[PDB]
Amino acid sequence: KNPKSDKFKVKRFHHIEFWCGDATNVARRFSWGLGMRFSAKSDLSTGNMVHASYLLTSGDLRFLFTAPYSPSLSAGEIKPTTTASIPSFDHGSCRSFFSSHGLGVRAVAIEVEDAESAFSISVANGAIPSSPPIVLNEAVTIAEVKLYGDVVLRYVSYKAEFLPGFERVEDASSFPLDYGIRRLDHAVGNVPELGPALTYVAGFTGFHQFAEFESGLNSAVLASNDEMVLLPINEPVHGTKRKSQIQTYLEHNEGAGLQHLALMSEDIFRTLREMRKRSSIGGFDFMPSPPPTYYQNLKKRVGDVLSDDQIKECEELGILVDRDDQGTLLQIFTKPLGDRPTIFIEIIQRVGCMMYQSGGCGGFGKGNFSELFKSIEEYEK
Amino acid sequence: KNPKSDKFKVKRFHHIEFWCGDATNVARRFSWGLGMRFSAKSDLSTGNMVHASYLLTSGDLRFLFTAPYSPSLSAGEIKPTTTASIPSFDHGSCRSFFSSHGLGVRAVAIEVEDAESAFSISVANGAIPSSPPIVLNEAVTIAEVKLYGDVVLRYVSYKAEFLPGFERVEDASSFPLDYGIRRLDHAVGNVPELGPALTYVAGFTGFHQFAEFESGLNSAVLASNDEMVLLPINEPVHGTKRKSQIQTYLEHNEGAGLQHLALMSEDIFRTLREMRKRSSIGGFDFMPSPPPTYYQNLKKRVGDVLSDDQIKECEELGILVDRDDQGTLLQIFTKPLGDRPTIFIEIIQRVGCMMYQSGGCGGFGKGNFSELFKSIEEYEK
Ligand SMILES: CCCSc1nnc2c(C(=O)Nc3nnnn3C)ccc(C(F)(F)F)n12
Ligand SMILES: CCCSc1nnc2c(C(=O)Nc3nnnn3C)ccc(C(F)(F)F)n12
Ligand SMILES: [Co+2]
Ligand SMILES: [Co+2]
Repeated sequence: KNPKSDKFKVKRFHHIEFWCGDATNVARRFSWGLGMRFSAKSDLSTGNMVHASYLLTSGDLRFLFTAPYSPSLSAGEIKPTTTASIPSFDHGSCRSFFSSHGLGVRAVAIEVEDAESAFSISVANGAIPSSPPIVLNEAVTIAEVKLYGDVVLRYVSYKAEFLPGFERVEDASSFPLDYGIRRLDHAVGNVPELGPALTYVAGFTGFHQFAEFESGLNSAVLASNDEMVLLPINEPVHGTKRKSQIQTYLEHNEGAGLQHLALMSEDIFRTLREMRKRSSIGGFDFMPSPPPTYYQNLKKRVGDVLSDDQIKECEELGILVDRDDQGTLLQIFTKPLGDRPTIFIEIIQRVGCMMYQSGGCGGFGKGNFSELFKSIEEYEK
Repeated sequence: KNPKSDKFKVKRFHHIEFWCGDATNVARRFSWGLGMRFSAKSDLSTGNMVHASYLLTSGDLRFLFTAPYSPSLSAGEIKPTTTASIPSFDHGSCRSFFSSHGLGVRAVAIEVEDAESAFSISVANGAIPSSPPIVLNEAVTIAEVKLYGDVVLRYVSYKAEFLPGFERVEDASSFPLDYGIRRLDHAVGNVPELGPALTYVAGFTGFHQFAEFESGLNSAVLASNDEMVLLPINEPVHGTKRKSQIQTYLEHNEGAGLQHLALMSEDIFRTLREMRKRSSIGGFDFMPSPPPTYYQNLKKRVGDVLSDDQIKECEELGILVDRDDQGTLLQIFTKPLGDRPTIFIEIIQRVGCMMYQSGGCGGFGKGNFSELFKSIEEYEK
């Protein structure tokens, strides 16, 4: 069921912006850990006296890392005379965000046909405005509305190099890392109450519910017309034996926010080999692998899609596998990206649904919860 | 001239503590960039509900990275019932420090015979108290006094594993990196006025002035009895043609603070090869190399100490060389460690003065300022 009810034309995920206290160290760590190239900058060396922003790219994936300078550097400016390249930036908002939440995503940015129209229609349909539409160098238009917590949905549209005022970084510093990651597949929020969050976001976007197929989790996925923009949201289920990890998130994050980013790889094996080689030398750690029972139970479930060698290759890398009625999903989860048990990354590869590949092919791994319970108890034997 | 006037017994530099917004990403970046092993932790997994602290070690060098959790996690605690492993930590102080200064050094920590005595004698001699002496698990005593800006001099003494409450990190995560760095040689402050800063610090420590031999810099070095604890301080010289980099520091740092950390390497060539290999893949960048004239002028100055091959090896790595009347100094400087043009690192190796090697052998490279001016103009030809 796809009513295709988008209230304005949405294209693809454009970028994800992290608000940091020091953009340099987070960007360099992520670049090495994920194999993403330094591709653009806006900072003191480009005349930005307001914020330091560094863009990493891998395929179509764009990660932006931004931190405030001392307000004193820009004390003489006013909004008409700002040197910030992202006009929505606010020193106080940024410092308040990072002291409240620590390292996390401030903006989920989607590209649209007309950012001013998208903002207007959104606000007309219940969206809480965050930053009004602003036209940068007559070329790009940016506007922001509240999504959940202190996370914003950022609309970007081009009349026709990331943003104006960003410079291409010198080749020297730019080193061509690549572990196979290619695009953002979905971005997931954690909220206290799923109902009101869904009503709000579906209300101002027109995104529809993506149909799916005791873990402390209720969730639903909002999707654009071609289901390439996927925004799942989770709520906790209280009273369970093991404490809901959504509830732990809300407590350590000081409320709602972005929980995980799913990054599509063109070869999840190459990606997981390359990231795991770097786990203990500055990269990212992965959640503990499932017990070998899990992989001894995979033949009965996906033996038609993956060979005995590829299923073996799953076991060494700790990859999980799930399956829709339309496709198959390979997935694995990092440990939290920073100090707090809040944001983490998911690496995924989807197989099936070739018409190009349709969005959400194979689902989001909801069955891997139940299979992860049956794994453990069956192994305990 | 060494009066040996220490007002209490000082041993060696013990550790340097960075105050961060996310300790994880800074620690992982530094570990890869400098070849330092993850060696101890105090965080949620060890019962610390207050701050996340991660210790990197290379030889005797200890770098500690600390960031606050949400105050909500520890809202029920009081100082007698704290789960912080560093009792001086304060959420508000830490957030205020990082929003004011960005990433930087909060504590220069020296080991002493008796931290309570050192604190008492210091305060009796004009030191501004920061955190009174506290005995941790009847084993270690920590106390802090103001050094300059928001940097503290931290006294640590042991009756007899970093600090109580810190756990040894699992071997898995611990990967034995090592690029040859071995100990902290000196830690340098930038202040608006050198005179009052020196009078203050020499006043409460008894440290003496270490004798030395148009760059916008006046400086002096305070030293302990055996001159193994070296604390240089700089002030700007205004009115010069090129703006004093000390003044730029003060402006971007919002006042006085730690400018650079000099790390002694047992083989500066191995270190600089290994760090430079990683500059564009998550490590540290170095200041631009001097022009080849500089190395064409080295034979006439240090040809008695370094071979033609080692002087050639200087040129490829960009190493600078200076010389006292007692020894020779090899040195090089990183670009700033984070977003702001504030803190950076110096890598050094000293040759000469073997009695063990006496402190400050070869000086601090003050002549490399003048030789760096003569380099450029002579090259311009
Ligand atoms: C970090 C350890 C917690 S385990 C975890 N956390 N998330 C997930 C997802 C997921 O991606 N769900 C999802 N994506 N978009 N919408 N929704 C609901 C699938 C499977 C698992 C599994 F199998 F590991 F339990 N997850
Ligand atoms: C980052 C680029 C600025 S150039 C710079 N910045 N610092 C230094 C030092 C130093 O270490 N001085 C020092 N150490 N302890 N006390 N003092 C005074 C020596 C030589 C140079 C040189 F040659 F590059 F100009 N430096
Ligand atoms: Co997911
Ligand atoms: Co120095």
